[PDB]
Amino acid sequence: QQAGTATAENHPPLTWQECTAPGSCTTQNGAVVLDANWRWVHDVNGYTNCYTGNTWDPTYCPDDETCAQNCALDGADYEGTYGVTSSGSSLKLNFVTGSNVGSRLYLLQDDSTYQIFKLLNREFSFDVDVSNLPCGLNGALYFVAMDADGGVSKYPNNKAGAKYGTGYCDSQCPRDLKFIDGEANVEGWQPSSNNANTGIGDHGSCCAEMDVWEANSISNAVTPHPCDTPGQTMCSGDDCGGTYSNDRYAGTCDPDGCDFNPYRMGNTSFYGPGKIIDTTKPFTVVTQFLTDDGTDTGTLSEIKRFYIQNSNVIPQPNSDISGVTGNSITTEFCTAQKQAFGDTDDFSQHGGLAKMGAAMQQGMVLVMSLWDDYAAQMLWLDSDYPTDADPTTPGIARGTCPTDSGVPSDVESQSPNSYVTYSNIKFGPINSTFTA
Ligand SMILES: *[C@@H]1O[C@H](CO)[C@@H](O[C@@H]2O[C@H](CO)[C@@H](O[C@@H]3O[C@H](CO)[C@@H](O)[C@H](O[C@H]4O[C@H](CO)[C@@H](O)[C@H](O)[C@@H]4O)[C@@H]3O)[C@H](O)[C@H]2NC(C)=O)[C@H](O)[C@H]1NC(C)=O
Ligand SMILES: OC[C@H]1O[C@@H](O[C@H]2[C@H](O)[C@@H](O)[C@H](O[C@H]3[C@H](O)[C@@H](O)[C@H](O[C@H]4[C@H](O)[C@@H](O)[C@H](O)O[C@@H]4CO)O[C@@H]3CO)O[C@@H]2CO)[C@H](O)[C@@H](O)[C@@H]1O
Ligand SMILES: OC[C@H]1O[C@@H](O[C@H]2[C@H](O)[C@@H](O)[C@H](O)O[C@@H]2CO)[C@H](O)[C@@H](O)[C@@H]1O
Ligand SMILES: *[C@@H]1O[C@H](CO)[C@@H](O)[C@H](O)[C@H]1NC(C)=O
Repeated sequence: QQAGTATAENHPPLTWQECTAPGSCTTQNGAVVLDANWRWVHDVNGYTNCYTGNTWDPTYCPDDETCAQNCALDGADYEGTYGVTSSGSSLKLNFVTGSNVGSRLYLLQDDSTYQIFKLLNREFSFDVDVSNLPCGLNGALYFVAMDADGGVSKYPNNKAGAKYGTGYCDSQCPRDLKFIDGEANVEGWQPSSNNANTGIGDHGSCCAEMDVWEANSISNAVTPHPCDTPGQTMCSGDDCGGTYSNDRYAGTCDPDGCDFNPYRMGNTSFYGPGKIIDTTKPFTVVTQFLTDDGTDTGTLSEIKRFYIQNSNVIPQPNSDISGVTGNSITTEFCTAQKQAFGDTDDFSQHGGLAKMGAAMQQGMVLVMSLWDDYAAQMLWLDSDYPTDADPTTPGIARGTCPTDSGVPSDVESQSPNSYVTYSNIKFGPINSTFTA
């Protein structure tokens, strides 16, 4: 894709902190950029549509390569069009703004380069307000093994780059992306039946994904997802697997992950409105990526979680599922959880924590997003899922929401002023971001 010129692009600023020891942090002057898929795709010369609703123009985009040459990703009016604002260390993502639904943003090191985090033997903390996230919405904060430059050095027909939010990948090998690896996704494009703005193409973009935070006011989950190749790679067709393919398990990434949602793990009183972590008020989320030998070059061995609210430091609750022990993600926990829930162990098939850790070693990009779910209504996060199962069977119940909740047309109509706000990001050695 070309770099658009119809609407100017300016990246909202966002500060964050690097800590060297508890109480000893310094400020980084970051910025964020909107993902390419949200942008108008304009023909470079006449400023007309290359993509309208969910179909491509056949003159500008007769094939994938020609389309990338003829078409540009426009700049973004962050607040007015996308409902994205920032102030200091805080980033607020609104749900519905006009016809736009949510957003996906990446943290930048500079105007052409995503910030790379090396998570092994490190800790990441942030504050969040999920109080205005009802059933069916997901405010996600997570890491993916994207290329720092958004693909530009590998793919000459990507002239837009990280400056315009190119290069996304995740463990679903997403096929909804309009541009992957310097090519449009027009050959094989199939418009969505249920989303006026989207479709699925032949190309998908795979990479490992560390889902630090997927949450609303009802439930949250923390979930690593390994891939056979840790970093960004193209897939084609149904061999992509993931949520956009016929068989989610047909590809090279684990679409399910090894998840810890305290409600799903048998403690319904821990997280939610008025609960031990009270989602009606902001709180801090700390996540630690421990290695087997406690050094930077060890193998990822354990992912730990603490919350802080009203200055009280509260560890993740223990699993209360028979057969599944502890409050952290480890190989033993993941093996046991899949067995207890009767879920396929795709996590192990794609290399588990060893492959997750290999991705971490390559470096990962911070993503902040707000979305609703045109495949499964977020029921996997906050309801009983699958919806035909007995909700008393271990693994089925994930939150309080009814199984008819989360339909996009319902939540977009009923909760347009919902939002998520992320703030006070801190990153450093273990124990450096909070009072351990
Ligand atoms: C859902 O998860 C939450 C969070 O883990 C869990 O709440 C915890 O419950 C335990 C047990 O009631 C609490 O621990 C007790 O807390 C009191 C007050 O701080 C202490 O006095 C107790 O100390 C005695 O027992 C300890 C062993 O447990 C001994 O080591 C100690 O020497 C004392 O004899 C004990 O620590 C804990 O504080 C809460 N945590 C929070 C944040 O509320 C809850 O029980 C889970 N729910 C279900 C249904 O499983
Ligand atoms: O097409 C130009 C048009 O764009 C409008 O914005 C649309 C995009 O067109 C559309 O591709 C985008 O689709 C979203 C989808 O709604 C989300 O459900 C999905 O969410 C992701 C999430 O971001 C990740 O964090 C999570 O891990 O996975 C889920 C599921 O994939 O993301 C896709 C994009 O990849 O939706 C946009 C918003 O409505 C603009 O509104 C308009 O101005 C433009 O003209
Ligand atoms: O595809 C929806 C959703 O699935 C999540 O994995 C589920 C899985 O689909 C289900 O079979 C299993 O029982 O539970 C896991 C964990 O909820 C995956 O983690 C999500 O990313 C994906 O969005
Ligand atoms: C972090 O602090 C915890 C709690 O005091 C302690 O158990 C742990 O050893 C600390 N980790 C390191 C690497 O110092």
